Amino acid sequence: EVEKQIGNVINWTRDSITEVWSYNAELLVAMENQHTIDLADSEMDKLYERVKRQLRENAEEDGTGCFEIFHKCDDDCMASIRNNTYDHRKYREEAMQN
Amino acid sequence: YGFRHQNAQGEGTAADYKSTQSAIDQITGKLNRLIAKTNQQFKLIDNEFNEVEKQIGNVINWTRDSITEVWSYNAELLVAMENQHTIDLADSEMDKLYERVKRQLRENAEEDGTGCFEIFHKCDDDCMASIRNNTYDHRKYREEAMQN
Amino acid sequence: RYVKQRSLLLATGMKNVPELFGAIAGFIENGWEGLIDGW
Amino acid sequence: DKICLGHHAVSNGTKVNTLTERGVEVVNATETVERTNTPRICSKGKRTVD
Amino acid sequence: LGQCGLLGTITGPPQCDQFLEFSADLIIERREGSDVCYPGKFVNEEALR
Ligand SMILES: *[C@@H]1O[C@H](CO)[C@@H](O)[C@H](O)[C@H]1NC(C)=O
Ligand SMILES: *[C@@H]1O[C@H](CO)[C@@H](O)[C@H](O)[C@H]1NC(C)=O
Ligand SMILES: *[C@@H]1O[C@H](CO)[C@@H](O)[C@H](O)[C@H]1NC(C)=O
Ligand SMILES: *[C@@H]1O[C@H](CO)[C@@H](O)[C@H](O)[C@H]1NC(C)=O
Ligand SMILES: *[C@@H]1O[C@H](CO)[C@@H](O)[C@H](O)[C@H]1NC(C)=O
Repeated sequence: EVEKQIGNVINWTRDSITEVWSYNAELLVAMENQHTIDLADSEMDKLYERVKRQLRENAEEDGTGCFEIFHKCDDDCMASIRNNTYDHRKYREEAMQN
Repeated sequence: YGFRHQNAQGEGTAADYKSTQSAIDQITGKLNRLIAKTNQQFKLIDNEFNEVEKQIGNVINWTRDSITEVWSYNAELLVAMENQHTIDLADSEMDKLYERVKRQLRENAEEDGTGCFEIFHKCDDDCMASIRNNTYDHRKYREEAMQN
Repeated sequence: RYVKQRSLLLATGMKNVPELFGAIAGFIENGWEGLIDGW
Repeated sequence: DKICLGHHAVSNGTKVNTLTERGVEVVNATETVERTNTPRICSKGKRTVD
Repeated sequence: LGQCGLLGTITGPPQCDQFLEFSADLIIERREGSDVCYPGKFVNEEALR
């Protein structure tokens, strides 16, 4: 039993402080959900911005996220765009006719 | 939002269906989280008719003013995000429309600058009833859209 | 610090699709279990 | 020719609170409010008087 | 409580006589509420109020 008047002031101050920290509690979370969506977005365009640059006159843009390669491509050709070793000068005489 | 076609038959401002009411749907969600719930009861620490003691009365006034300064500070930050939270919905529909219109008509467009597609084939009213309600055959008209 | 409510949260990543620009289920509308290391 | 793609997905996410929405499908969470005490006065490293 | 003052309900001054044993979910007290009839005050009265 602390005295009633200060005890009321303490309880009012603690409740007021409680109402502040509890108010502040629920605002911190809502941005972190937002701060996760952008990283999928900032990778989505990153992939989108990558795939239209390494194969220059060799695509039309899709709607499904899938590029149609304008030339013949087997496994040794699969090892060129995946690891940044594609020659987009050498295959362009035959990709214009396809 | 809107759909609009125009041809050698007429002129019309219509709606394009798959999001057109959905500007209620996150727009209904903002507001009750915002117009929130208050449940704490606050008692009567001081008297407006006669004179609590000056020192605690100063502490009460200083604490109330300090609390006042906190809640008033917090007041003006809540609003500025909701203006931001409205711009994105126009943006997230703008690309949504942009991302829709380049997919259903495949080799039948060049991208504009005005938000208007130039259909690479003949199109009357029965042709207007194909892209608007997701019934367009983008295999059947492609022999004649390459020559146009 | 004392608080009134009894649970508050966080994440690591993506909102989930079962099989602020619109990338999670966008025109790439779908997901995987094809690759299993990254996202 | 066509070389198709996407990205990942998993089969259970759980609720959260946003500013503008309640209960989304989000993969994880962890509590920010601790509820579980250790019901003993943990006093290693401090000379202590009970 | 009108002209009664809320600390008079345990003393009963002559304007709190309709109020000595009340029962309320909302007590209301007025500027003209004088807690006493004989002039005086309660010590530590804001804890009591
Ligand atoms: C202050 O509030 C507590 C509850 O946390 C209560 O037990 C206590 O009696 C209150 N103190 C006074 C002086 O009213
Ligand atoms: C692909 O790139 C890596 C380096 O990232 C390189 O070592 C390798 O030889 C390349 N080719 C194949 C077939 O892995
Ligand atoms: C506290 O501030 C109020 C104004 O809201 C004023 O009327 C009152 O006299 C102040 N109390 C003291 C003890 O200074
Ligand atoms: C357009 O789509 C609706 C369903 O969304 C369908 O019922 C209708 O037959 C279609 N055609 C016309 C001309 O409305
Ligand atoms: C989610 O959080 C839990 C917390 O223990 C952790 O074990 C797990 O690795 C996290 N990730 C996933 C995908 O569950």
